[PDB]
Amino acid sequence: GRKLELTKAEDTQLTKRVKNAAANVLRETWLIYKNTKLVKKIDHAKVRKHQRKFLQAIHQLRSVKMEQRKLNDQANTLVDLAKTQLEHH
Amino acid sequence: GRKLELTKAEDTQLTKRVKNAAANVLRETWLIYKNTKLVKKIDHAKVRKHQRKFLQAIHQLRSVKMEQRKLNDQANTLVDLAKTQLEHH
Amino acid sequence: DQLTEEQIAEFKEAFSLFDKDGDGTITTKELGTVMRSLGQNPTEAELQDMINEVDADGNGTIDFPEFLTMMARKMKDTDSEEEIREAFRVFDKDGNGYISAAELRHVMTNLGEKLTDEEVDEMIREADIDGDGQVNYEEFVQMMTA
Amino acid sequence: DQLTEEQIAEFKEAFSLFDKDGDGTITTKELGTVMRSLGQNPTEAELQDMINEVDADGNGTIDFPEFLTMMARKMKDTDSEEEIREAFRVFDKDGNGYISAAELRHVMTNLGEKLTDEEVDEMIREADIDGDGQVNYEEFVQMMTA
Ligand SMILES: [Ca+2]
Ligand SMILES: [Ca+2]
Ligand SMILES: [Ca+2]
Ligand SMILES: [Ca+2]
Repeated sequence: GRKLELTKAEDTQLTKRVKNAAANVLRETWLIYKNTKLVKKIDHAKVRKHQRKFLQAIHQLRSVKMEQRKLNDQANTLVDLAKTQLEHH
Repeated sequence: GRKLELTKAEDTQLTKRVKNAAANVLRETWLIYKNTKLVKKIDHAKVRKHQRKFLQAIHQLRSVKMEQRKLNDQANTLVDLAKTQLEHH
Repeated sequence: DQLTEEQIAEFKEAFSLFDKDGDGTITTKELGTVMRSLGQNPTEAELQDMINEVDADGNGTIDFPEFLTMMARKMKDTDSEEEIREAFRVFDKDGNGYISAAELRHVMTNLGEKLTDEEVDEMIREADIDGDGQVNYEEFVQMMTA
Repeated sequence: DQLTEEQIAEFKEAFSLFDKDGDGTITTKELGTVMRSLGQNPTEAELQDMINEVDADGNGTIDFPEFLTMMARKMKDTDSEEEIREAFRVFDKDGNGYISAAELRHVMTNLGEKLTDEEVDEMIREADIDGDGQVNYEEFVQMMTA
């Protein structure tokens, strides 16, 4: 039987979170790049502002990913419990 | 300056969850092993019971680990925001 | 993503583990109860998401054929050696790859659901390969998962 | 785990980002407000855990010297190339490594905080190296992170 083996691993709201956060990663990556590499004169207040927005977007995508890993393990928990019924007779 | 870089990654209740869940991983690993490899006659009801307990313990440890990753990224979010103040002048 | 006859039958028994009132459907409420009985704590939104992933007709609950699809997509299993070794590591106080027989008894008779001091005797008889009163838990776990 | 003078000073400014009422301490409530302003949603227990990790005197709040220790332990940074590439990948509809100039404008002028169609023009001028109306986003991200 399955002995000690377990299910092998690996939403609308979460998806919405993703497109908006990912667009802002693009936005802020571009604006940091522009303001640090494409200007004659670096405006540090501007860079700070876009660094805050950049980290917020990146960390939002991390949060989504972590939640999907959590959801996936919850689903695998349900499947593992179901699979205990495969142990017969 | 730091440009697009971010903080490099990698509780009492959570710890308590860990020792109890880890002890039960040991418990149920042993009891599944015994009942599937060390008996003359496999009792499948017994194996099923310990498989349920085994998956519950393993998944409890996964939950703790995921929560620690979440906590760690939250802390790294705070540090990243703080580090925007390093962008001067 | 294909299932046999006897497995479809055994999964019907499984469905009853979830469908507590036997009304033919699993609700978020029933799923919450089961998940908590396993020592997890899914939020309302997480319960709804688990139902939604396999809720093919969008009626908000899981029926038996939906339940079989969740299964068919994840029949694959994998060995648990490393995760089990990590669980033993929790009790390796000095990080040296060993847990003494004394310390194993102390863990197993006090923590979690527990083993009796006698069940502990059978476990240590198997685990202490060298008869040195010490358990190389990497090796013991490799044996049990072979 | 060592910090310079000017960094200690800049981190005092940082402390003010968190200590909203300027009373010299960061509470779970203040941390919640800041974390949510960043689009996160830590639970009560998570807010308490973040305070507890660095709450050396156990009074339930973070003071400035505690705040500096959290920092000292994590001054190390790492490049974000892969995470940024993954964010572009979200918009790579056909999974071919490209996003067209038209599709980039459509994303950037509708989604998130947005760029103006004009800011989009500057971004595409840089991104479309070959002048083919297509953005190899792996390459563009490698350029920006070099
Ligand atoms: Ca029901
Ligand atoms: Ca349904
Ligand atoms: Ca305050
Ligand atoms: Ca304190």
